Amino acid sequence: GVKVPRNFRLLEELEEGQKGVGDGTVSWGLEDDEDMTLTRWTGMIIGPPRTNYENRIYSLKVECGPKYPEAPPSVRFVTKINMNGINNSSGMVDARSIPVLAKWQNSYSIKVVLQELRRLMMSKENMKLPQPPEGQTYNN
Amino acid sequence: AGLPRRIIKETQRLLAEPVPGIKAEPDESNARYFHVVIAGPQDSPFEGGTFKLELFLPEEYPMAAPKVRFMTKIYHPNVDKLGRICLDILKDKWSPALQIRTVLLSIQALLSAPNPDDPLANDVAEQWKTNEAQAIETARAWTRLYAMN
Ligand SMILES: *c1ccc([N+](=O)[O-])o1
Repeated sequence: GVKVPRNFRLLEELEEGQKGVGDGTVSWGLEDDEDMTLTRWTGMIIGPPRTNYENRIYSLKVECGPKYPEAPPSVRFVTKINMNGINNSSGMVDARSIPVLAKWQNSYSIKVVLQELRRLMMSKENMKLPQPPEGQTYNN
Repeated sequence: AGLPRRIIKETQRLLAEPVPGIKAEPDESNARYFHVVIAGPQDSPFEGGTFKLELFLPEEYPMAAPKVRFMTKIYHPNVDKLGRICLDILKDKWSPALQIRTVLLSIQALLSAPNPDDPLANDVAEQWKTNEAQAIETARAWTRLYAMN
């Protein structure tokens, strides 16, 4: 049961983010390339086809706190989105409402979180929600 | 149920016989993770500073090399903005005969003798090559700013 410490896990995620995964529909990287603490990340999700999110690039802020990956990261959309589990005024992702966060396991990662959010954009309860105008972002 | 003898040994020998200029202490939750402080070596622009380094012994150690990174900002052509280094003996030249100790005093040697000529040197290397006096003064400036507390 050898645990990889936070900082070395995040170094692994940095390398994976640079290499990219799958079809490139999610990506992640450090927000500040001088942040030795590896805390603040930028996430990207391409809205999936045949949903009201299609043909939009969503930017997110992902924060990996001191207990990551034992604890989930905090996530917020910067790009405005109407989606169950996302506060529609602030962009904050409610952990209790997104299963990967609510049921977080230490094997998960930033990639997993972003892939889950993209999968949930295809859900019946999200894919037909009418969206805010393209390109708008929340304040803060 | 526990750690390999080798790791028990290397740890205990570290606390009994530290490398001069290097403090190295295991983490309070993870017996494979160490918090290291390296003193800037004598006669370098890092002298008088103290530099945090973290070290991790992965599952396959010593088959696999230890992982290291600096966690104090440092101006050096072989240590990048995130504290990463490319030390031969941590990759291509790693072998189980080498120990943690070899790695630590080797990192101290790197601080003592920067190598801006390395293929994998970071973007600070050009200044080190072409205006070494200024690069060394900047290394001293960053030691004052980031490595004295
Ligand atoms: C390998 C990782 C970082 C460096 N560097 O020279 O900064 O080399």
